[PDB]
Amino acid sequence: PWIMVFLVSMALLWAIMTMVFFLYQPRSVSSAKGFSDRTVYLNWKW
Amino acid sequence: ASKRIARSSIDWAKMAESVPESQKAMYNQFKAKSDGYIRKALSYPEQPSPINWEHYRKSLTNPAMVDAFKKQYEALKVPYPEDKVSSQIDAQEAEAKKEITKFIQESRG
Repeated sequence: PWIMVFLVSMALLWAIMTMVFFLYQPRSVSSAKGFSDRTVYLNWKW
Repeated sequence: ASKRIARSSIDWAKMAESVPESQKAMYNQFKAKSDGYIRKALSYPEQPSPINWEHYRKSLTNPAMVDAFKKQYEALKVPYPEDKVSSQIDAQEAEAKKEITKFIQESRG
């Protein structure tokens, strides 16, 4: 039964591949440093 | 004749704290530009130099010309000239107030 063994192995390979795809660590490294560079200042009527 | 003698000067300290320094470096030009007109305001105070007319009356043989000069000097007393672009400053003042209100509500948001 090579066909059934091949299908299980390929289905396993797909299932391992999907598990690897979500295996990660999300990070939030976007602080408010750019907000400190948006100092809106009024033009003075010289 | 009135309004602004050399004693008048606005609070430069609060104004200097308000401006973002080199971002509004024209204020550094504006203060020195206004300071230069203070140098002109340093000279020529309100009253001129007094002149002892009696010394020239006695020294001159005929003091009738000195009396005529003194009478014409007292008659010719010209007052201050007219303000020119005060309305333009007033118009920009109203425009500044609108920009003040617009910037205030946006900053509040």
